Amino acid sequence: STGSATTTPIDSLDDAYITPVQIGTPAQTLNLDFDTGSSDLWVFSSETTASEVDGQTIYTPSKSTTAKLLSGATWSISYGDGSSSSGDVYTDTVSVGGLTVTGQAVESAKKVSSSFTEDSTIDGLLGLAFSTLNTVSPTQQKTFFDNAKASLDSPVFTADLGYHAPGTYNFGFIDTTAYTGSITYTAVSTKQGFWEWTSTGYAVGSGTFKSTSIDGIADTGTTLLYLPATVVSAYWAQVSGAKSSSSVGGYVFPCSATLPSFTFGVGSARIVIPGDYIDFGPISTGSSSCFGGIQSSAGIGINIFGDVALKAAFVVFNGATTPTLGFASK
Ligand SMILES: CC1CCN(C(=N)N)CC1
Repeated sequence: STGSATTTPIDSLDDAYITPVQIGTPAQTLNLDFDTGSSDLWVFSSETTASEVDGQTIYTPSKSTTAKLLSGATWSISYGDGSSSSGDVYTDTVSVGGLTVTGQAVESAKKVSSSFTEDSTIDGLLGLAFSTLNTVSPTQQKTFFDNAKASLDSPVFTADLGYHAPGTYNFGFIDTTAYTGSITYTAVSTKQGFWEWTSTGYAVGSGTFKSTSIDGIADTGTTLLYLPATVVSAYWAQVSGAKSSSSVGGYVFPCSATLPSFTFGVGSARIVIPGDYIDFGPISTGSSSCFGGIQSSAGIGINIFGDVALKAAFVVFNGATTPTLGFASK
Protein backbone atom coordinates (compact mmCIF):
# COMPACT_ATOMS: atom_id res chain seq x y z
CA SER A 1 0.00 0.00 0.00
CA THR A 2 0.93 3.68 -0.26
CA GLY A 3 -0.46 7.04 0.78
CA SER A 4 0.05 10.61 -0.48
CA ALA A 5 -1.25 13.75 1.19
CA THR A 6 -0.75 17.46 0.63
CA THR A 7 0.67 19.49 3.50
CA THR A 8 -0.08 23.24 3.66
CA PRO A 9 1.54 26.05 5.66
CA ILE A 10 -0.74 27.40 8.39
CA ASP A 11 0.22 31.02 7.73
CA SER A 12 2.34 33.32 5.54
CA LEU A 13 5.53 32.52 7.49
CA ASP A 14 5.38 28.71 7.27
CA ASP A 15 5.19 28.57 11.07
CA ALA A 16 3.89 25.00 10.75
CA TYR A 17 2.26 22.70 8.19
CA ILE A 18 -1.09 20.92 8.39
CA THR A 19 -2.13 17.74 6.63
CA PRO A 20 -5.69 16.41 6.45
CA VAL A 21 -6.24 13.12 8.27
CA GLN A 22 -9.40 10.98 8.26
CA ILE A 23 -10.34 9.51 11.64
CA GLY A 24 -13.25 7.19 12.37
CA THR A 25 -16.34 5.89 10.60
CA PRO A 26 -17.84 7.87 8.94
CA ALA A 27 -14.65 9.84 8.43
CA GLN A 28 -13.97 12.90 10.55
CA THR A 29 -11.29 15.00 8.82
CA LEU A 30 -8.90 16.89 11.08
CA ASN A 31 -5.90 18.97 10.04
CA LEU A 32 -2.90 17.63 11.95
CA ASP A 33 0.70 18.81 12.32
CA PHE A 34 2.92 15.92 11.19
CA ASP A 35 5.81 15.94 13.65
CA THR A 36 8.90 13.77 13.04
CA GLY A 37 10.14 14.89 16.49
CA SER A 38 7.39 13.28 18.57
CA SER A 39 5.42 10.05 18.60
CA ASP A 40 1.86 10.77 19.76
CA LEU A 41 -1.17 11.16 17.50
CA TRP A 42 -3.41 13.43 19.53
CA VAL A 43 -6.46 15.48 18.64
CA PHE A 44 -8.76 18.16 19.87
CA SER A 45 -11.94 16.30 20.74
CA SER A 46 -15.40 16.33 22.25
CA GLU A 47 -13.61 15.67 25.56
CA THR A 48 -11.41 18.79 25.37
CA THR A 49 -12.20 21.37 28.09
CA ALA A 50 -14.58 23.70 26.25
CA SER A 51 -12.79 26.91 27.26
CA GLU A 52 -9.63 25.52 25.62
CA VAL A 53 -11.18 25.03 22.19
CA ASP A 54 -11.22 28.10 19.91
CA GLY A 55 -12.02 27.26 16.30
CA GLN A 56 -10.38 23.84 16.00
CA THR A 57 -12.18 20.92 14.42
CA ILE A 58 -12.75 18.21 17.02
CA TYR A 59 -12.84 14.43 16.90
CA THR A 60 -16.00 13.03 18.50
CA PRO A 61 -15.43 9.33 19.22
CA SER A 62 -19.10 8.74 20.11
CA LYS A 63 -19.96 9.50 16.48
CA SER A 64 -17.52 6.86 15.14
CA THR A 65 -18.76 3.29 14.83
CA THR A 66 -15.17 2.04 14.84
CA ALA A 67 -13.96 3.97 17.93
CA LYS A 68 -13.16 1.95 21.05
CA LEU A 69 -11.98 3.35 24.38
CA LEU A 70 -8.53 2.00 25.19
CA SER A 71 -9.50 1.36 28.78
CA GLY A 72 -7.19 2.78 31.41
CA ALA A 73 -4.82 4.46 29.00
CA THR A 74 -3.74 8.06 29.49
CA TRP A 75 -1.18 10.33 27.85
CA SER A 76 0.59 13.58 28.62
CA ILE A 77 3.17 15.38 26.55
CA SER A 78 5.25 18.54 26.72
CA TYR A 79 6.94 20.13 23.72
CA GLY A 80 10.04 22.26 23.25
CA ASP A 81 8.24 25.61 23.54
CA GLY A 82 6.69 24.67 26.89
CA SER A 83 3.32 23.83 25.37
CA SER A 84 1.53 20.64 26.43
CA SER A 85 -1.56 18.49 26.23
CA SER A 86 -3.02 15.42 27.93
CA GLY A 87 -6.02 13.10 27.92
CA ASP A 88 -7.25 9.56 27.33
CA VAL A 89 -7.10 7.20 24.38
CA TYR A 90 -9.32 5.57 21.75
CA THR A 91 -8.41 3.15 19.00
CA ASP A 92 -9.97 3.96 15.63
CA THR A 93 -9.38 3.77 11.89
CA VAL A 94 -7.02 6.48 10.63
CA SER A 95 -6.31 7.24 6.98
CA VAL A 96 -3.70 9.56 5.48
CA GLY A 97 -3.74 10.23 1.78
CA GLY A 98 -5.51 6.95 1.00
CA LEU A 99 -3.42 4.81 3.39
CA THR A 100 -5.51 3.24 6.15
CA VAL A 101 -4.49 1.91 9.56
CA THR A 102 -7.05 0.10 11.69
CA GLY A 103 -6.65 0.08 15.47
CA GLN A 104 -4.56 3.24 15.58
CA ALA A 105 -4.23 4.88 18.98
CA VAL A 106 -5.96 8.26 18.76
CA GLU A 107 -5.11 10.28 21.85
CA SER A 108 -8.06 12.46 22.79
CA ALA A 109 -7.13 15.72 24.51
CA LYS A 110 -8.88 16.58 27.76
CA LYS A 111 -6.50 19.51 28.29
CA VAL A 112 -4.34 21.60 25.97
CA SER A 113 -2.11 24.55 26.82
CA SER A 114 -2.85 28.10 25.71
CA SER A 115 -0.59 28.03 22.64
CA PHE A 116 -2.65 25.17 21.21
CA THR A 117 -5.97 26.87 21.99
CA GLU A 118 -4.75 30.06 20.38
CA ASP A 119 -3.88 28.37 17.09
CA SER A 120 -7.19 27.59 15.42
CA THR A 121 -5.48 26.02 12.39
CA ILE A 122 -3.99 22.96 14.12
CA ASP A 123 -6.46 20.27 15.20
CA GLY A 124 -3.79 18.00 16.66
CA LEU A 125 -0.44 16.32 16.05
CA LEU A 126 0.58 13.17 14.21
CA GLY A 127 3.90 11.97 15.55
CA LEU A 128 6.41 10.31 13.19
CA ALA A 129 9.44 9.85 15.47
CA PHE A 130 10.15 6.39 16.91
CA SER A 131 7.43 4.75 18.99
CA THR A 132 9.74 4.53 21.99
CA LEU A 133 8.84 8.20 22.62
CA ASN A 134 5.09 7.59 22.70
CA THR A 135 3.66 8.82 26.02
CA VAL A 136 0.65 6.53 26.44
CA SER A 137 0.61 4.76 29.82
CA PRO A 138 0.53 2.03 31.01
CA THR A 139 0.74 0.47 27.53
CA GLN A 140 2.90 2.42 25.10
CA GLN A 141 1.37 2.83 21.63
CA LYS A 142 2.76 2.78 18.10
CA THR A 143 2.89 5.66 15.65
CA PHE A 144 0.80 5.70 12.48
CA PHE A 145 3.95 4.95 10.47
CA ASP A 146 4.95 2.04 12.72
CA ASN A 147 1.45 0.55 12.37
CA ALA A 148 1.40 1.08 8.58
CA LYS A 149 4.93 -0.12 7.90
CA ALA A 150 4.35 -3.82 7.24
CA SER A 151 1.64 -2.99 4.68
CA LEU A 152 3.68 -0.37 2.85
CA ASP A 153 5.31 -1.16 -0.48
CA SER A 154 8.55 0.16 1.04
CA PRO A 155 9.05 1.00 4.75
CA VAL A 156 9.54 4.72 4.18
CA PHE A 157 7.83 8.06 4.29
CA THR A 158 8.98 11.27 2.63
CA ALA A 159 8.64 14.93 3.53
CA ASP A 160 8.57 17.49 0.71
CA LEU A 161 7.75 20.76 2.43
CA GLY A 162 7.12 23.90 0.41
CA TYR A 163 8.44 27.41 0.92
CA HIS A 164 5.36 29.61 1.25
CA ALA A 165 3.54 26.87 -0.70
CA PRO A 166 1.97 23.44 -0.24
CA GLY A 167 4.03 20.28 -0.25
CA THR A 168 3.58 16.54 0.15
CA TYR A 169 3.93 13.69 2.61
CA ASN A 170 4.20 10.29 0.92
CA PHE A 171 4.08 6.91 2.64
CA GLY A 172 5.44 3.71 1.16
CA PHE A 173 7.17 5.04 -1.95
CA ILE A 174 9.76 7.50 -3.20
CA ASP A 175 8.47 9.84 -5.93
CA THR A 176 11.45 10.06 -8.26
CA THR A 177 9.85 13.08 -9.98
CA ALA A 178 9.89 15.15 -6.79
CA TYR A 179 13.63 15.83 -6.55
CA THR A 180 16.67 16.65 -8.67
CA GLY A 181 19.92 14.71 -8.81
CA SER A 182 20.38 11.81 -6.41
CA ILE A 183 19.31 11.12 -2.83
CA THR A 184 22.20 11.00 -0.35
CA TYR A 185 21.56 8.65 2.55
CA THR A 186 23.10 9.06 5.99
CA ALA A 187 23.08 7.06 9.22
CA VAL A 188 20.48 7.45 11.93
CA SER A 189 20.73 6.89 15.66
CA THR A 190 17.46 5.96 17.33
CA LYS A 191 19.00 6.10 20.84
CA GLN A 192 17.01 9.20 21.82
CA GLY A 193 13.92 8.20 19.83
CA PHE A 194 14.51 10.79 17.11
CA TRP A 195 15.58 10.77 13.48
CA GLU A 196 19.06 11.79 14.68
CA TRP A 197 21.89 12.11 12.18
CA THR A 198 25.21 13.91 11.71
CA SER A 199 25.64 16.68 9.20
CA THR A 200 29.12 16.99 7.72
CA GLY A 201 29.36 20.78 7.92
CA TYR A 202 28.13 24.11 6.66
CA ALA A 203 28.74 27.20 4.58
CA VAL A 204 27.42 30.74 4.84
CA GLY A 205 26.44 32.32 1.53
CA SER A 206 29.19 31.92 -1.06
CA GLY A 207 31.74 31.21 1.67
CA THR A 208 33.97 28.17 1.95
CA PHE A 209 32.50 25.00 3.36
CA LYS A 210 33.52 24.17 6.91
CA SER A 211 33.88 20.44 7.50
CA THR A 212 32.58 19.73 10.98
CA SER A 213 30.23 17.12 12.47
CA ILE A 214 26.90 18.47 13.64
CA ASP A 215 24.65 15.96 15.35
CA GLY A 216 20.97 16.86 15.14
CA ILE A 217 17.45 15.71 14.43
CA ALA A 218 15.28 15.91 11.33
CA ASP A 219 12.18 17.52 12.80
CA THR A 220 9.18 18.57 10.72
CA GLY A 221 7.46 19.74 13.93
CA THR A 222 9.97 22.50 14.63
CA THR A 223 9.76 25.70 12.58
CA LEU A 224 13.34 26.93 12.61
CA LEU A 225 16.90 25.64 12.22
CA TYR A 226 18.67 25.37 15.59
CA LEU A 227 22.44 24.91 15.44
CA PRO A 228 25.48 25.41 17.71
CA ALA A 229 26.18 28.97 18.80
CA THR A 230 29.48 29.02 16.86
CA VAL A 231 27.72 28.19 13.59
CA VAL A 232 24.84 30.60 14.17
CA SER A 233 27.20 33.45 15.09
CA ALA A 234 29.14 32.87 11.87
CA TYR A 235 25.91 33.10 9.87
CA TRP A 236 24.53 36.29 11.44
CA ALA A 237 27.95 38.01 11.31
CA GLN A 238 27.36 38.23 7.55
CA VAL A 239 24.20 40.32 7.99
CA SER A 240 24.72 44.04 8.72
CA GLY A 241 22.92 45.01 11.90
CA ALA A 242 22.04 41.47 13.02
CA LYS A 243 22.22 40.79 16.73
CA SER A 244 21.07 38.34 19.36
CA SER A 245 18.31 39.94 21.40
CA SER A 246 17.52 38.57 24.85
CA SER A 247 14.28 40.59 24.94
CA VAL A 248 13.02 39.02 21.70
CA GLY A 249 14.56 35.59 22.39
CA GLY A 250 16.94 35.14 19.49
CA TYR A 251 18.75 36.65 16.55
CA VAL A 252 17.00 39.52 14.82
CA PHE A 253 18.11 41.47 11.77
CA PRO A 254 17.09 44.63 9.92
CA CYS A 255 14.04 43.98 7.75
CA SER A 256 15.92 45.90 5.01
CA ALA A 257 18.55 43.14 4.77
CA THR A 258 19.15 40.65 2.01
CA LEU A 259 19.97 37.40 3.81
CA PRO A 260 22.71 35.04 2.65
CA SER A 261 22.00 31.42 1.97
CA PHE A 262 23.03 28.65 4.35
CA THR A 263 24.41 25.34 3.16
CA PHE A 264 24.49 22.13 5.23
CA GLY A 265 26.31 18.91 4.40
CA VAL A 266 24.81 15.48 4.04
CA GLY A 267 27.77 13.17 3.49
CA SER A 268 29.59 14.59 0.47
CA ALA A 269 26.37 16.27 -0.71
CA ARG A 270 25.15 19.79 0.02
CA ILE A 271 21.70 21.24 0.67
CA VAL A 272 21.34 24.99 0.10
CA ILE A 273 18.78 26.94 2.07
CA PRO A 274 18.05 30.20 0.22
CA GLY A 275 18.33 33.39 2.25
CA ASP A 276 14.63 34.13 1.89
CA TYR A 277 13.79 30.89 3.78
CA ILE A 278 15.59 32.36 6.83
CA ASP A 279 13.32 35.46 7.02
CA PHE A 280 10.52 35.12 9.63
CA GLY A 281 9.40 38.69 9.33
CA PRO A 282 8.78 41.52 11.73
CA ILE A 283 9.11 40.66 15.43
CA SER A 284 5.81 42.50 15.98
CA THR A 285 3.42 44.00 13.52
CA GLY A 286 5.00 46.98 11.75
CA SER A 287 8.46 46.55 13.26
CA SER A 288 11.59 47.05 11.17
CA SER A 289 13.33 44.31 13.18
CA CYS A 290 12.87 40.86 11.66
CA PHE A 291 13.22 37.46 13.30
CA GLY A 292 15.88 35.06 12.07
CA GLY A 293 15.20 31.51 10.89
CA ILE A 294 18.54 30.20 12.13
CA GLN A 295 18.88 30.25 15.90
CA SER A 296 21.18 28.86 18.55
CA SER A 297 20.45 25.45 20.01
CA ALA A 298 22.43 26.30 23.16
CA GLY A 299 19.37 26.37 25.43
CA ILE A 300 17.85 23.15 24.03
CA GLY A 301 20.37 20.35 24.40
CA ILE A 302 20.08 19.13 20.80
CA ASN A 303 20.49 20.63 17.34
CA ILE A 304 17.31 20.66 15.28
CA PHE A 305 17.03 20.56 11.51
CA GLY A 306 13.51 21.96 11.48
CA ASP A 307 11.31 23.17 8.65
CA VAL A 308 13.71 25.95 7.53
CA ALA A 309 16.24 23.26 6.64
CA LEU A 310 13.91 20.45 5.61
CA LYS A 311 11.85 22.53 3.18
CA ALA A 312 15.02 23.07 1.11
CA ALA A 313 15.18 19.31 0.45
CA PHE A 314 13.26 16.20 -0.47
CA VAL A 315 13.70 14.11 2.69
CA VAL A 316 13.39 10.32 2.99
CA PHE A 317 12.65 8.85 6.40
CA ASN A 318 13.70 5.25 5.86
CA GLY A 319 12.19 3.00 8.54
CA ALA A 320 13.89 -0.18 7.40
CA THR A 321 15.37 -2.47 10.07
CA THR A 322 18.38 -0.16 10.15
CA PRO A 323 16.83 3.28 9.75
CA THR A 324 18.46 5.97 7.62
CA LEU A 325 17.70 9.47 6.32
CA GLY A 326 17.96 10.58 2.69
CA PHE A 327 18.30 14.14 1.40
CA ALA A 328 18.00 15.37 -2.16
CA SER A 329 17.88 18.84 -3.69
CA LYS A 330 14.67 19.80 -5.46
C1 LIG B 1 2.50 22.71 17.21
C2 LIG B 1 3.52 21.99 18.08
C3 LIG B 1 4.64 21.38 17.26
C4 LIG B 1 5.69 20.70 18.14
N1 LIG B 1 6.23 21.64 19.13
C5 LIG B 1 7.52 21.93 19.25
N2 LIG B 1 8.40 21.62 18.31
N3 LIG B 1 7.97 22.57 20.33
C6 LIG B 1 5.18 22.21 19.97
C7 LIG B 1 4.11 22.91 19.14
